[PDB]
Amino acid sequence: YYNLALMLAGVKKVVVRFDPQQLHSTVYCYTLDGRFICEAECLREYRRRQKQLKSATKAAIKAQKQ
Amino acid sequence: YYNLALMLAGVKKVVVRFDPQQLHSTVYCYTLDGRFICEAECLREYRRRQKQLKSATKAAIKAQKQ
DNA sequence: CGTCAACAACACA
DNA sequence: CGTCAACAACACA
Repeated sequence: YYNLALMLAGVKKVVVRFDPQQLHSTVYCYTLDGRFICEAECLREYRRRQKQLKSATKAAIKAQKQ
Repeated sequence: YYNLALMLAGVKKVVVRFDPQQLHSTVYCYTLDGRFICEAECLREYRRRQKQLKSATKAAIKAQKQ
């Protein structure tokens, strides 16, 4: 996402407010302290790790139990 | 442990009967089917693995939960 | 390359 | 080599 007000004033981090249905178009940026800045226009993954971690747990746990 | 009767007849595997207090001296060998053969004279470890396995479980589990 | 033996996991009681 | 920043774990509510 992008806007001119983001480069034109003081900001490093920003909180993004959105509607899941509208993520493809318009979001609204807020400062870390809650002040509205402007809106910005738009110009299984980690579960594999979770599962692999689960197996590497269970096998090691049974092996430690015996 | 050792005995002459062990090399002098048919055996591959043997069940050892013992008294924890007498392990340093005399044990009694039995066949896999329970027949007494003779006695034999005597001529933290895995917990480190268990603990390491425990840590590698817990860290991965919290990481999968978040 | 083929077969066998053991270890590990899953299912069952 | 020194300092800083972030991530992860443990303890607390």
